[PDB]
Amino acid sequence: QLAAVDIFVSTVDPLKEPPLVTANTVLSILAVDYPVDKVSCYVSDDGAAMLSFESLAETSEFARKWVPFCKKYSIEPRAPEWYFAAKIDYLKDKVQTSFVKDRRAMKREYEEFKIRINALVSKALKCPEEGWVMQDGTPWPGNNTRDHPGMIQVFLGQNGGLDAEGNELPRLVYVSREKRPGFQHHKKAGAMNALVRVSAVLTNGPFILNLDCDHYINNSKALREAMCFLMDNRNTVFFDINLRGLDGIQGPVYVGTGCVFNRTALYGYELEKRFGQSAVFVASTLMENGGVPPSATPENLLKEAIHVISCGYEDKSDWGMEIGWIYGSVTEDILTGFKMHARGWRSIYCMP
Ligand SMILES: O=c1ccn([C@@H]2O[C@H](COP(=O)(O)OP(=O)(O)O[C@H]3O[C@H](CO)[C@@H](O)[C@H](O)[C@H]3O)[C@@H](O)[C@H]2O)c(=O)[nH]1
Ligand SMILES: [Mn+2]
Ligand SMILES: [Mn+2]
Repeated sequence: QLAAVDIFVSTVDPLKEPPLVTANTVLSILAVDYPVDKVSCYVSDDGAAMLSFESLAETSEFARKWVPFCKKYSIEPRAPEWYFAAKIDYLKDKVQTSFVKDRRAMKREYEEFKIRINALVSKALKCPEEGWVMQDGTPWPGNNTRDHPGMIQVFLGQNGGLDAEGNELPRLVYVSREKRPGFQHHKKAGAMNALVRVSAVLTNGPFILNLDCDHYINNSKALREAMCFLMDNRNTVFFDINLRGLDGIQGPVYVGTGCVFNRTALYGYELEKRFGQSAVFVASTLMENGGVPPSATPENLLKEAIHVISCGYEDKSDWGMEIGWIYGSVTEDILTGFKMHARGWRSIYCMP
C-alpha cells in the first residue's frame, strides 16, 4: 500500500537560488503520481524573503492548472521548463488534437507565470525604505532577516482550493523558522530539524524525502517505485530490522538528499524532552503508522507548528546532537544527512 511522504526543500537566498528553478521543483512535486493527501511539500525559507513567499504563492496558483494537465496526458517530466523544452511532432496529426489545444494553452499560461515571476524578482532588486509590505497592507514579518518571528503558511491541500478539474491538490507549506540575535540556527541542518518537527505536527508521514531546490522529480512514478521497495546503474537501497546483535549492520546510518527514508528511524532513543517541550510532537513520535489526531483544528495545529520552530526550541534537547540532522565542526561528519539509529526498522530508497 502507499504510505504518506513528507518532502523537504530548503532555500536560503533567491539571488543564488532563482525563484523559477525552485518553482519548477515544487511543480514537479505537486504533480507527482501519488494520492494527493499522502504527499506533502514543505519549503523552508531561511532567508525569510518576501520574494520567495510570493513566488511560492504564484507557483501554487499555477499548479492548479499544471497538475491536472500533467495527470490527464501522462506528461514527463512534470517540471514545465524542462517539459516545454522537448520538441513535439505536430506534422503527424491531420487536425489539432484536444491534447495539442490544451498544450498550447498551458504553454502560454506557463509563459505568463514566468513573466509574473520575473516581475517579482525585478521588484525585489531594490528596497523601499520602510521594508516590505504584503498583499494586506501589513508589513512583511521577515524584513529583519536575523530578528523575526516564525512564519508558516499552508497553500493548497484540503482547504486551499481545487485544481482546474475540481480536485484537491497536495499541501504546500511555507516555513521560515524564528531567528533571534543570540541564537544559533545551524543553517540547513537546523532548517531540516525544524522541518522534521513542523511536518510531524501537520502531516506526520512515515516517510521523508529531502530534495535540493533544483532537483525536480524527473519521473512522476518515483514515489510509487520507492514504495514498491519500502513496503513488503541501479539506485541506493537499504533495509534493516535490527535487534540485539553483533550480527548485521552495526550502529547508525546517515542519509542525505534524494532518498526516501522512514521517519521513526530518526527517533532512535537512548526522559522524552530530549525531544523538546512539545507535547504534540512527542505524541507524534509514538504513532507507528503516522498521521495526526483527528480532533485538531488547522488553527491549533498552526500553533503547535509555530512553537516547534521557535529559536530556543532545541535548547537542553538532543536535536542536532543525537536526533535528526546532526550539528558538527567537532567530531561527527554528519550534517551531510539525517541520523538513522539502529534500534528498530530502517529503510531507504534513493532516486536515480
Ligand atoms: O542558513 C542556511 C544556509 C544554507 N541552507 C541550505 O544548505 C544548502 C547549502 O547551500 P550554501 O550556499 O553552500 O550554504 P552555506 O551556509 O554557505 O554552506 C557552505 O558554506 C561555505 C561558504 O559558502 C561553503 O564553502 C561550503 O560548501 C558550505 O558549507 C542549500 O540547500 C541551502 O538552501 C539553509 O537551509 N539555511
Ligand atoms: Mn541550537
Ligand atoms: Mn538541499
